[PDB]
Amino acid sequence: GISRDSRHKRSATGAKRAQFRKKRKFELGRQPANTKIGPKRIHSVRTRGGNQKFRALRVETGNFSWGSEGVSRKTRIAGVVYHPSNNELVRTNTLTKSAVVQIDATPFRQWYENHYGATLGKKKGGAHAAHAAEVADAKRSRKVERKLAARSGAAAIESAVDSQFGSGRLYAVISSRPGQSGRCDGYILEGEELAFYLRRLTA
Amino acid sequence: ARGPKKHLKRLAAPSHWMLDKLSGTYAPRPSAGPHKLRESLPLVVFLRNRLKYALNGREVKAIMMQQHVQVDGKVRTDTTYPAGFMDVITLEATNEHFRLVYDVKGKFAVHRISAEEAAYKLGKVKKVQLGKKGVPYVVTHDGRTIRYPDPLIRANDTVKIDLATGKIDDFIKFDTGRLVMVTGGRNLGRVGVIVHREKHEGGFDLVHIKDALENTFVTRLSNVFVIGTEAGKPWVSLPKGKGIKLSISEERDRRRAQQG
Amino acid sequence: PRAPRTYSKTYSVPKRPYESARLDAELKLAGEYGLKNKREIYRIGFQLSKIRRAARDLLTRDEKDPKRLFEGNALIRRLVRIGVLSEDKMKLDYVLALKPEDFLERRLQTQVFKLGLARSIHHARVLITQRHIAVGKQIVNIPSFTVRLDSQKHIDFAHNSPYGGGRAGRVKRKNQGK
RNA sequence: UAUCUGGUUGAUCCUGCCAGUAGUCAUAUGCUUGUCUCAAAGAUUAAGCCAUGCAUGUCUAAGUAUAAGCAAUUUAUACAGUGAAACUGCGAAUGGCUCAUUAAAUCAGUUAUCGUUUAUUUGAUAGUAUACUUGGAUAACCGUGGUAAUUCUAGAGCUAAUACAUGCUUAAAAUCCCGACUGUUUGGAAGGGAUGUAUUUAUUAGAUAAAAAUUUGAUGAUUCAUAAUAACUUUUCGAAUCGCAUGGCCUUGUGCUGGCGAUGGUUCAUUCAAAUUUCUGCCCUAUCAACUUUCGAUGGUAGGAUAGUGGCCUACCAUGGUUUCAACGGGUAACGGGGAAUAAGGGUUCGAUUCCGGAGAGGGAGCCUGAGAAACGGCUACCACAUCCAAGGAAGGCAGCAGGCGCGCAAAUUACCCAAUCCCGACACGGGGAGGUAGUGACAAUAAAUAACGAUACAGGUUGUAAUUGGAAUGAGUACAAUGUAAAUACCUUAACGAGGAACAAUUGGAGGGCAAGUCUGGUGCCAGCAGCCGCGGUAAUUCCAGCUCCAAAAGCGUAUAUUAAAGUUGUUGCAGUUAAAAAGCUCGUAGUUGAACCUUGGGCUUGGCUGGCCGGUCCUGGACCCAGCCGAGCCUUUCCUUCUGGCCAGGACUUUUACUUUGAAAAAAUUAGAGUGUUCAAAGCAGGCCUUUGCUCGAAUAUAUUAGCAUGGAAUAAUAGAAUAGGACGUUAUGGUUCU
RNA sequence: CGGCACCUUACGAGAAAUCAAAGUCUUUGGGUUCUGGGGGGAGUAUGGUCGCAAGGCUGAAACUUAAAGGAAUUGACGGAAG
RNA sequence: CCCGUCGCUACUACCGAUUGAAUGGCUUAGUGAGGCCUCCGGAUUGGUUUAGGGAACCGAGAAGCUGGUCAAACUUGGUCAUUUAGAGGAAGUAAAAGUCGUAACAAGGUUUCCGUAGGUGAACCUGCGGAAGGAUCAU
Repeated sequence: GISRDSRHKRSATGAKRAQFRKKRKFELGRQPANTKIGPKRIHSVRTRGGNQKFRALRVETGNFSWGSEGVSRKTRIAGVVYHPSNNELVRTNTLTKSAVVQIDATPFRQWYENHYGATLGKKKGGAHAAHAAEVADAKRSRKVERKLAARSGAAAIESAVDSQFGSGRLYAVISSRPGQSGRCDGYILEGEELAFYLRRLTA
Repeated sequence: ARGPKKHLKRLAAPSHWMLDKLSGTYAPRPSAGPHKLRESLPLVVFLRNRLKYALNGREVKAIMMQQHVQVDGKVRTDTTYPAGFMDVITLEATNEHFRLVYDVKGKFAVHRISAEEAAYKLGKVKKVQLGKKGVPYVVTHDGRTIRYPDPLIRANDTVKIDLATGKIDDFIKFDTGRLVMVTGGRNLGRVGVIVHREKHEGGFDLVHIKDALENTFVTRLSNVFVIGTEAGKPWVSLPKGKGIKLSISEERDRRRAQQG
Repeated sequence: PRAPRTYSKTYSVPKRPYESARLDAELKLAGEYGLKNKREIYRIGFQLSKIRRAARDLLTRDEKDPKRLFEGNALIRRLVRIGVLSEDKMKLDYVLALKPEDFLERRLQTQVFKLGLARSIHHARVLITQRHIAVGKQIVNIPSFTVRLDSQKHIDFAHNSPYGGGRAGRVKRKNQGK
């Protein structure tokens, strides 16, 4: 089948190489998984040495992380909004490494209010104000505010991520390789890495 | 090509086994084990070609099936078990304790040792690295893994194995003046003391050694095994010659004087 | 399969085929030694030429060279052992001073003649191939058996040979028993 | 052995070829053949085609046994011994064969995996927050069968596991997060979740220039080892397994505890491997000069795929990459190498083939299982052949062993056996056309018979014989027998038989020259024929056809072909070029080849080493002084020879590049040279030798390899670099100032 | 100084004629380019390439042959001189 | 001594109409077996299993199906290489010296030879420019 040997290629000089031997098993290749978003469907693959690769054909959720304040949460993935290599990967929403996606911000937003006590998005609509008030008015012990008091001040995060929470969806980049590991993990965009990705998405 | 070879032609065998050309087509292929195939000795070779206890390859197999042969205090049932350097072979039926150490001529000399001396061994430290859960360990020349060594132990050093509990009794630090037995090259089998270790970063370091007769040779660090902390105090009973390499003329004169 | 068993020739035919100067000389040398053919001369010629060739290399070396020494004396000791080199001629120069006649003088066929056990040199070869002469306690029937100096004195008739205290041969038994 | 000889002319000296000569681990063939050791053998032309049979299966006390198998009653009514059939496990990816393809490919030597997979072996590694032990199939077995055909199998009835799928069993705390109540100046805390190891993320440890106003491993080098934090998982595994003894504690309950092991199992290391990969090196051809680049060629970024790096593949973007130092193309009667032949040396030709690496199983292609295969004595499909057929269908792959056809100039018995070597298996027990032994074998090589000595007898110079007269010796062969062997044949030993023409009969070519050996006789009569070349034969042929004689080699000798020496007729060593072949019509000129001289010499002193003696000091041999000699040094000479710390080694900081040469390490074994060693010698082989050994004991070397790469001493020879608009070198502690750690 | 040359000699070279280079070459090494490998076939065929063409440059093989040729000696011969 | 046309015989190679023929490799395009991945699908076969008759919904899941991928094989075409046929043409060599002449070798009876261009049965002749390997080293 697909082979990665350099024999069928021509040399650096441009010379065609005469047929040396038949194709070899220890240098084969395989068919791309072409992971989509959908009901989770994973096929395990027998590889060299008896080891196993996990082909993810469809996935819905992945382990996404805040590197800035050290929380990793499993959350749904909506779809790909940008892929650096080929842009039709976005069109058909195919998940590979280094793809930029949108994920629901709620499992992250849940931890923010429990950990810091404030609310993200900062939207000035009526429903958001109701959400904002209920969090800061929640029942706690006496020392719980003092514990939350120490964490106050560092809870103010950069504007671009905070603005995202109003839509309930966060930008992310897939860190894993879905066709190799069987997972679709990632981390949340931040800093100049995020702002560089926003420049073209808004175009 | 489709897998590892399981055969060994007679001419393809290591030269130091002294296997005769016209005995047959094939030679004993050492199994996987503590020592590399080219630098080791199948037990079938030792009990038939050196000790001459077995007259052929069939008789040795019955020997080991009666549990007499012990390598480093443990029974082996594989005729082609790769015994190697400083390995202890005990045949208690004969009341004989062996240690495989090179003669000066580069080959495995038949060296009989005392019963007590058969209860330890020396191993060259290959690497010191931290294992799982923060447990550093040491790999010796025969692949032994000793956990929790002395934190002073580093690479190129020689440790003493109790050969029973698998622990460390003592070790010899690698330094200038250390007694050394060479285990490779054409300087193989020579015994001497380090003079100067020349470091070649990114390559192979060489160990300068002076022999017992003020003979100087230079060899790669990969062949250097420490056997004693200073000159003339080896931790093991050195075989005939004490790693002293002579001229061919001296050997002839000694031969002329010895038998006539 | 099995490792090859090496073999090598022991003689070499001369380049020029018909030269009466060489043709008569080879007849002369073999005729008085009772040699069977010229191969026994081509064998002595080839075997002696390589002895010179070994010595020729060492003389090109600088003296006290341990290869020139160890190899030089080792070659010389072998030659004096069989008597082709005189005991006072241990200089590696007399080895070049050797001739075919020297080692043919060392043959079993030659020496049994000079020890008088057979009337003629051709009768000397006959005593050999007909299994009558024993060197030491081992019967040798090789005409070309080179005799060492220590083996020089131990050449005599075989004890089971009819000429050496053994029983009578086929002819005598048939006739004396007729 | 570092060799030449015949042939142009009336004769000569050349140039030059033809011919002569020798070998071939080189093939065929002609003639012939007595012995011993050893021993190649359908490669060449067809990797052309195959009848027949064999070539891979395997069980221990330690996986599963109700065979309606066997055997005896046994420590046994759960089984117990042996043990077919099957399930399970492992192997079948080795071995053996062939050399078609293949020309930076294979291969060689030498590098890296800080860029990777790895059954097996060997060590290490796991208390993790229904259990007195779980389920349901299923083979073999039983019995209804169908097809002509096969190692085709269809219903039915059971039953089992280290097979298949599940599943608890255990320390102690400790830490972290959430956290009601509470203390109320920030603590205490009831109550919940997380703790081992596997996968995948992300984030933190992963430190080390010496005094003033607490740890931290490895590397030349890392995002390395390891650890932790937040989590994630069609949640890996932290044993529902098998044999022998059966012990100890009594709280005498089938109570609690436990010795040696089988097998299995996570990760690490190791090992047998694998896969890439660094550098330098391959025959002929320019009547092959430009090649590669749509549609991967050169690179970049990102991704996919892979075990992993990498255009290996995809998307996007640049226009790169190779080449007269021979790219690319073509031929190859091309698998590469270790090696072989020939050789004074330098070289030339060969290398299918006993070892190593590679490729292939008719030509392609694609996959299953498996650690390991793009496997062919595994499958699937096509193409080409091809076997049976009941015409529906079914089965193929000898470039494995022997053997059959074709092709050729060209190549063995359808023998025996696991005894020796080793491999595979559950393994002291089975299997092995692997391997060994025998059959054919003038492939080669070693040793080596067909005679010897007398007496007469003439010739003859004390004896060399030439004829007719003998008594011995012996193996060629023939055979008891013993040895030899897995069993035989053979060798060797050996009773008896075995030689006068000792018919137990030696041949192959020749006899003009080269080139050794006739001007002998008869036959033919330019004819037959010979003749490698020159020529011989036209009626006395030194040369044809016959006999006799003689020569060379001898169990061996000619012919043909190819190739090496000869050949200094391929010339680097080492040819020739006025006239014999051959100086471009002549200048310019590029790559290339080659390039004037010149830079610390001399002096002086001290000292180490080995040659000759003198010493003699003699059992050839050993000492200061003495003479020189030949080297190595160590200082001073205006002085190169890196520089500091710990204190000639070890820890740092610096360096024009080389080329060259010493030495070291390497360059597998075999082959070659060569040490030792009486295989009866020898070819060989690495054995062996010892007063005859309830064991002692030399060995089983050492050289050559040679280009590439590594280290090392040196500084002539040949290059290379510096200080000219000074952007130069020192201030070691020069002054400041700028910053950084 | 540079030339174009000439005369004698042969240290030396050469097969010789001859040679001041054709020497310093078996006592074989200053640098470098080109060319030849018995005579014909044959500078032919073919391919390529340059040219308007004529032709130039590059350039075989089959086959055939024991000689072809160089310098000089003697003789013979000359429709050569003395 | 010797050269060349022509004639005979034999052999070797070349050119040559035949858009010649064959073989083999590479390859454009077309069609395209088979596997593998993938997408559904869903013969049957157990229950995560639950139900007053049984409805479910959970798992394994064969054939088949969609799209891909590697791609055998054939057809067409192109190309390269190696063989091979051919009327006729034009050479070469051999044979014996058949026919015509005498070109060369002597000052070869016109000195020869080179390059080039014409011509001629053939050797060859002639022009133009060279050379001496000339028949002159010399006025």
